[PDB]
Amino acid sequence: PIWNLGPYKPSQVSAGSQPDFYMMWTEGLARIWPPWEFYFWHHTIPAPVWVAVIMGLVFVLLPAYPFLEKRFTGDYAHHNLLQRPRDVPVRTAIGAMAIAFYMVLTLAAMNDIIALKFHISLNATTWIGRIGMVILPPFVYFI
Amino acid sequence: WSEALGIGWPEGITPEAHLNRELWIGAVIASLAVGVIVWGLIFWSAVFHRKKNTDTELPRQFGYNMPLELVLTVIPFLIISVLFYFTVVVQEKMLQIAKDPEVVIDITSFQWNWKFGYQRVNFKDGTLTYDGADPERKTYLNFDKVETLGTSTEIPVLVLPSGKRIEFQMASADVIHAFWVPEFLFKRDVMPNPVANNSVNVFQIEEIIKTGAFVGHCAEMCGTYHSMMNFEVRVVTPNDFKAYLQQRIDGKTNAEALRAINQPPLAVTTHPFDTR
Amino acid sequence: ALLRTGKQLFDTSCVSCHGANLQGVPDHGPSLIGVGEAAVYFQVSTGRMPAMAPRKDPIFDEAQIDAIGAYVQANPTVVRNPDGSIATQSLRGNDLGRGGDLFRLNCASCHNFTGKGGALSSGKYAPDLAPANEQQILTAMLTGPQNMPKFSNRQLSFEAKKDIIAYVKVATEARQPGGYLLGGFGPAPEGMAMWIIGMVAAIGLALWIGARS
Amino acid sequence: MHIEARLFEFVAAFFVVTAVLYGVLTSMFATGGVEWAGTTALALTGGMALIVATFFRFVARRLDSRPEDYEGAEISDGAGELGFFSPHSWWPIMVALSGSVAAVGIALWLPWLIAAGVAFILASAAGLVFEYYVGPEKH
Amino acid sequence: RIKPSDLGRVVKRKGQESFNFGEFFAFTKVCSHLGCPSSLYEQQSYRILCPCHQSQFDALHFAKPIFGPAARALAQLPITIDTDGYLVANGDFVEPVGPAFWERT
Amino acid sequence: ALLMRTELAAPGLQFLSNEQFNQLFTMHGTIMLLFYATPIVFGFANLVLPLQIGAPDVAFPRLNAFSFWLFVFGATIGAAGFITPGGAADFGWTAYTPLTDAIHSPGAGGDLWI
Amino acid sequence: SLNRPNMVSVGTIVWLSSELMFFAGLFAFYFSARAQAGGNWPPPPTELNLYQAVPVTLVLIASSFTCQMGVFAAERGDIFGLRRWYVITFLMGLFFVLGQAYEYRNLMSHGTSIPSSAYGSVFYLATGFHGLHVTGGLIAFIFLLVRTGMSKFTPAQATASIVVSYYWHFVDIVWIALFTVIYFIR
Amino acid sequence: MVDVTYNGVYQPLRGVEMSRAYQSALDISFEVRGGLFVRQIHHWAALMFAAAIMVHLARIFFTGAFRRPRETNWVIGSLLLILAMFEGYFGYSLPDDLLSGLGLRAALSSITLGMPVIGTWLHWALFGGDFPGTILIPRLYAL
Amino acid sequence: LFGLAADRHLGAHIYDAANGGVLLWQHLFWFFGHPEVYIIALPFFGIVSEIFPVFSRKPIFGYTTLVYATLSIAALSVAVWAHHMFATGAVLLPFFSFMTYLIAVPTGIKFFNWIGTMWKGQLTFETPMLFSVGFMVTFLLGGLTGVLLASPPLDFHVTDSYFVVAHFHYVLFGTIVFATFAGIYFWFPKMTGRLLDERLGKLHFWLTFIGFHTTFLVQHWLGDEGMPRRYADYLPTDGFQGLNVVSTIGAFILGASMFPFVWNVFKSWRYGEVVTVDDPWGYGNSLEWATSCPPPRHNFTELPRIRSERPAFELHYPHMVERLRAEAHVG
Ligand code: HEA
Ligand code: HEA
Ligand code: HEC
Ligand code: HEC
Ligand code: FES
Repeated sequence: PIWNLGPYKPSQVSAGSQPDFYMMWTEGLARIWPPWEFYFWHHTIPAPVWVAVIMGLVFVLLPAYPFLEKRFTGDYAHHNLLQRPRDVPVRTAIGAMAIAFYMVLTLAAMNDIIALKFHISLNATTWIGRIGMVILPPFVYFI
Repeated sequence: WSEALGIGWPEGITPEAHLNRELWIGAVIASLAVGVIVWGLIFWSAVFHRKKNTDTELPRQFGYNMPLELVLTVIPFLIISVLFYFTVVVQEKMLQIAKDPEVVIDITSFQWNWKFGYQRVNFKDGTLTYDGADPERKTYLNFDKVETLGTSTEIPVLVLPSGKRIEFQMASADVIHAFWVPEFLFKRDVMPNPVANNSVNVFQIEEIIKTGAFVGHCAEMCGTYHSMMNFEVRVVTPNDFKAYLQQRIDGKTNAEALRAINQPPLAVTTHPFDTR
Repeated sequence: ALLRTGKQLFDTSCVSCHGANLQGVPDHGPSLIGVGEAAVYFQVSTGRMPAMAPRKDPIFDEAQIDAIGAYVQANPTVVRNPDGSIATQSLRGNDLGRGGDLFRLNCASCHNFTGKGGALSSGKYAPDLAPANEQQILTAMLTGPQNMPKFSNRQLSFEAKKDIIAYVKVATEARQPGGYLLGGFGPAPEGMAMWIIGMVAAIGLALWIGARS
Repeated sequence: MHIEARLFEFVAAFFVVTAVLYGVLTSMFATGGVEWAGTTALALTGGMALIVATFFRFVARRLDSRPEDYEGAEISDGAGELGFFSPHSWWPIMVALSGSVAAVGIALWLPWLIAAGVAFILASAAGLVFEYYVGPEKH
Repeated sequence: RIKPSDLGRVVKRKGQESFNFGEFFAFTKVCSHLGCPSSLYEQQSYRILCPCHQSQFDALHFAKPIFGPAARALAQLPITIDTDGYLVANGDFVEPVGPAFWERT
Repeated sequence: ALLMRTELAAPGLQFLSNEQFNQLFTMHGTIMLLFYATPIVFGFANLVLPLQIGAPDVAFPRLNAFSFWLFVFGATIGAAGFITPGGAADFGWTAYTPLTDAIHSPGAGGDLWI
Repeated sequence: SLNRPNMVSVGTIVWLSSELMFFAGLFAFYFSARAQAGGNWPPPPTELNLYQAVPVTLVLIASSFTCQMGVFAAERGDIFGLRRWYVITFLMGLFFVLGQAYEYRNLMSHGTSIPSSAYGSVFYLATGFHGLHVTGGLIAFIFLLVRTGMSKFTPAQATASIVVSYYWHFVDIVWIALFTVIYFIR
Repeated sequence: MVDVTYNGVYQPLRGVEMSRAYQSALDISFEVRGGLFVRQIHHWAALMFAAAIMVHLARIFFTGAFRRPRETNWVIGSLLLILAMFEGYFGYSLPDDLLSGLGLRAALSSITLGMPVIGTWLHWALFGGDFPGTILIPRLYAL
Repeated sequence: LFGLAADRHLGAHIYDAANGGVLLWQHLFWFFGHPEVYIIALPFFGIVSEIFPVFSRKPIFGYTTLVYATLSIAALSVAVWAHHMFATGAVLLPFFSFMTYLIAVPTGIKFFNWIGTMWKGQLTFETPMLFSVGFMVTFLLGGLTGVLLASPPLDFHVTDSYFVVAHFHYVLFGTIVFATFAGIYFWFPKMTGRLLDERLGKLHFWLTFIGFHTTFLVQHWLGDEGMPRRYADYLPTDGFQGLNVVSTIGAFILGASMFPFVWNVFKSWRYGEVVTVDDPWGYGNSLEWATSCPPPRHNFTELPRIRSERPAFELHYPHMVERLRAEAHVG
């Protein structure tokens, strides 16, 4: 409801954030990243460069998966019949890996709404995400 | 000697307290005797019958002793009836509620601190006659001119004579509270509208034998700072109580009234908590 | 007259936290000297009364609140109607544009674009503006409660206050022309509704149309 | 089945006696007169015991003797086929999850969440009911 | 305008000692994290929040980041008083304002 | 309870605040009373009822799983009051009348407890 | 070899007892503080429309009559009579619920609300659970009809019909008890 | 991007200097009969498109049809996902309210200027100078 | 709880101080809560009742009498709810006092039945009966405290003190914890086919018993004078400072007592002695010992005759049927 909003000006800002949910992972990754910086001779590389590196790596990995799997398993046979999900544990485990990572990244940037509707500390939820994207994945993978 | 048998109960300051302690001592003796009997029975069974030696087939398959069961189920009825009769008799003496109490004090309780009312004064000898009733009210609360009010940093103090009929009326502001005095050997809750809730807010004390200062605490869950609102009660001679009464009749604080009659200003048993 | 009644009503329960003469216990609460009856009125009528402090029902009802406010004043005064009551319609403004601009420049930052709840850090938050009335919000912005940037009457014109009043009353209460309201947040509730309804019916209709084997 | 009905009607009689005695002793000698709170509970639990005993008697007075109710019976008397039992299934965990969502919604005041919980409860109940009645696909 | 009560926990950043005027600090707005403006100010906690990514800055400790993906302290601006009793800038920024980049802050 | 016993010893407030202390005994009492005793009793019932009575199985295994998962999820929801900055319900498990209303204890923890 | 007693019957009877005590607690809530108010303990801005409360009671009584007719049909080998009787009962109960909704709207329109007075609050609390239970019974009716319409008849279907039938009968009994408590005794 | 006055129908926003594009958006949302319905349909359908493509990719990954005969199809699908995501990101930014303005400012200005090597060149090429540009909105609309 | 939530979220004035809601909610809540602690008692009395005979090698004492006592406790358990109202002073004193003194007797009947069951038997000292002995000792002490608590004048002074705390800790812990561990030790071979170690169990029992009666005995001497429950602090002026230290020491002792149990259980779940025959504890009863130690689905493949309350015992030893049926009613 744009009419409820106002015209854009540089001096106006509020809790209005969290853009559309299909690119939301970039915002989540920006929110979660720790503040690491490097300083050498009259130069400075800020934290978001790591976010750009991670999103570029995600870009690269998506079309490169079939070649990676073919070289990893060494299979070069033709197939016209699919496999039911419960017959290939490794691929299903990697899929669970990826989907859990995406979900935890998505919900991490819901920090404002989560802390607002449910009375939870903002810092507490940030730390929950900060530990979650690293400790949760192996658990669901094994499960 | 009997203090150890009394399980640490503080010495009585009122005849009904002494009667209550006598009943408590008797009940404790009976309960200890019963427990010792059953403990000895269990020990004797577990020591001698335990001797399961290398030669045994089966001790006995017997499980029916109906007359003995009837005897052992009828025996406790006599003792429970005796103790119930004693309890009724004693508790009857606890609720005399005399029609003419000598001194009536209105207790005002609220969130995290107390308040005292000093409703009226009337002595049988005709030496003290005064009413502190205040029509200041225009709602169930009671208001008086001379009133003792406490503070988070000042321990509330109650001044009371010795050997007099004393009455207290409960009145609370927001939540449940329990006026307790360990030396009184008595406890009672305080309700917002006891009349509207059909509960008795009136209890009386015949007299106090000893004098001095005593500690008190509340005995319910009344919020967060429940344990930092203790209060002290001081028992003085009738002449000293009278002198303090007319001293507080004129504009004077608790410390000034207590100091002017050769008494410590603050509470001796209790001290304020710094972190609050 | 009213001063004695207000003092008695306060001393019934106020001394337990602040002080008999409004002194201020060092580790319990403030001193309550500079603030006027506006602070007491806002903190009493709204319902952030003694707690163990979110919204709650008030204890006093429009009768002794004025008495305790006058008692506090004797030791920022509310705006009252000429007949003796609290103002309720005279505080409404006329110029909505300035009110909206000031809302987006100073109000919307913490609460929301449409005035709903806002998210802060480490516990406390921004409540929704719906359950508050004109007198309450005016005395609140004039008072500066906890975690509030208090506003002086010199820096903000009284016309600015009435324009803010009108804008906040119009924005929250008016029916949305877009149909059902999704909480007034961004696109996160929209995506949640998408996941819960949108493709759920789609996959149900696909299962109905298609066969399984 | 007679002993269970006898015990239930004994409990009913005890509850009725307690309720009427409490009402009588609260009518007089009471500051507030009728308590009006525990009396209703006692009377209605007595009514519970009465109605359940009545149902047991009604289903027992028109019943034939069973081997379990007959002493000295043999295991061959009860031989045959028992009722149907549900094999391995997973619907109840989903129903419990939906109920937990509904409880969370009614805990903190969010009408959208309570509506979602109610819808999930209906869906889980529908899944539970039709677990053993859907036939093959019509194609 | 900080409350004059404490006025003793201010750190007075090593190069900006005299850039404050009593109860005045006049901090900037553009957050150094990504450039989102910040208006969330809490007077009792002396904390500043950036709503885009929930950063924190201790106004009492040279606007130093304390939590969140924030990296460097916000820029500071000196002020003074004119002849007519108004507020005027005492100079210009001594560090670049805005998100850091390849050349300098 | 061990944290409780550590705090209560050495008179004075060493490291625990009063409201957190109240939260502490509230949660301890609630957990030990309505989330250990009844479930353990029903657990022993499930273990040894068909074996004692000789029946091959229970009447409604679906209802059994329903009850188990309901209890577990309710326990998880109720015990999750420690993530609230204001804490869970602060009154004791007795939960007397005037302190449990909307006036006092307005935190969200009481709703989760209930 | 099947046991002549039916475990579903006794289980549903015990559940019926459980909600009987639930409504018992509701009655304990309602009767409390009724004697606290003196004289005209209903507030003056309250007046019950007897010309609408009795008709819905008769509606529910007719619904229960159709229920026992349907269960009597169920005890023999036919299902379409059961479907007809259950559909009639469902429509009658829907009219019952709509009547209660209209009464709620009328009561709220010009007077008592939930936070207004104690009497209104207790009356609404007592009526809301009854309405919710009636709606749940309607849902159970729909589920039972759909189950019967998609599979061959078995004695389990008859058991489900019977348990729904006397559950609705208990609902009628508790509703008439509530109506006699409120509107007549006052 | 030329500043104008509203003086339209929505009274609470009368007499406020504002962007022309926002004025046109408010016009189509309130002045034209049914425009709000059509634009809401557009936005909701875009969200449906994103959800459907994500679900389809997940199903394809689970079924394992990405083997040797159809790997080019998988690469094409990945590129489609990326372009659709970026184009959808450009979607909610044309009615340049303060929310979309904040989002695009943060993302583009921060990440583009944060490039370790190129940095300022890319941002100045995209915006034509500083971040707030007179050519940004027409370029985004055309793209 | 529905009414309480309605009050909290809507303000329905159901439990307002203006009305008698203060008494109403307390009455209903206690009427619910007292049967709650009455619930956790009976099944564990059953646990000890059927753990006694296997080690006593004797038939249970007073079978029908035990059933009658259980029924009497069950019936009267919901008629004493008001004895939590003594401090309020708005209920009938003698009626509820008499009801409580009446409900006290059947527990003593249960004690007498158990002591007759174990009287003059071939007692063997293993972990389950050690747990049973600790259970009866602690429950006896708690019952003595409770029968002391029933006096209205007594609870007019000792209520809310640590004395009531010691009461309920004693009774509840001594029944539930001890009988739970005993039942686990008994039924573990039935469920898993493996037997827990006895040395670790004996050490666990001794440590738990020592810690419990060390930490929970001075509470009488602490709550007797002024120190009501739920206090986060008090003053250094009054005494009873070392008693709290002793209680803390005992509680810390009890804290580490759980580790041997969990370690033994974890070790014996996969390792340990494996039971290959039915009923490793010979002379069992209650019919569970007629099936294989690892129970397959539906728990049965054969059924013996049903003639008494000891079917497996007669099945395994048919040659003492005559002795069982001859001297049963001698006493
Ligand atoms: C499992 C838990 C449990 C059990 C089994 C019991 C069992 C008993 N309880 Fe207790 N009780 C509680 C848990 C329990 N209680 C709790 C949690 C509270 C209050 C919680 C709160 O308010 O904070 C409480 C409160 C409580 C009070 C009120 C305290 C107060 O509010 O001030 C009273 C007094 O009437 C009481 C008495 C009894 C009695 C008489 C028994 C009897 O069942 C046991 C006594 C019987 C015997 C075992 C004695 C020995 C018997 C024989 C050997 C026969 C010999 C003959 C005689 C001498 C009688 N209990
Ligand atoms: C089932 C009921 C139950 C159980 C089992 C317990 C168990 C224990 N309790 Fe508790 N208690 C209550 C019910 C119970 N309690 C109730 C109802 C109250 C007060 C009610 C009211 O007033 O509100 C109370 C209060 C209470 C108090 C005073 C608080 C108060 O009343 O005001 C104290 C002593 O200070 C105490 C001590 C203990 C001890 C030492 C144990 C020991 O038995 C516990 C031993 C257990 C262990 C310590 C576990 C080991 C822990 C670890 C080693 C953690 C391991 C680490 C990880 C794996 C992360 N209890
Ligand atoms: C200690 C419990 C406590 C009780 C009891 C209490 N308050 Fe407060 N209240 C506070 C605290 C602490 C504050 C300071 C603001 C905050 O903490 O959010 C406050 C806020 C206030 C304020 C506004 C603060 C300001 O700066 O203007 C006023 C006025 C006030 N209280 C007066 C009262 C009144 C009237 C009562 C009714 C008896 C009362 N206090 C009782 C805790 C309490
Ligand atoms: C911290 C920065 C901050 C800013 C800037 C701010 N507020 Fe608030 N506001 C709060 C906090 C925090 C609350 C939560 C209630 C409280 O803490 O007292 C609040 C809540 C309120 C409430 C009570 C909500 C209700 O509906 O009952 C009113 C009225 C209010 N603010 C007015 C304003 C006005 C007017 C402006 C600007 C013109 C403003 N606020 C800007 C911090 C802020
Ligand atoms: S721009 Fe400030 S935290 Fe991101």
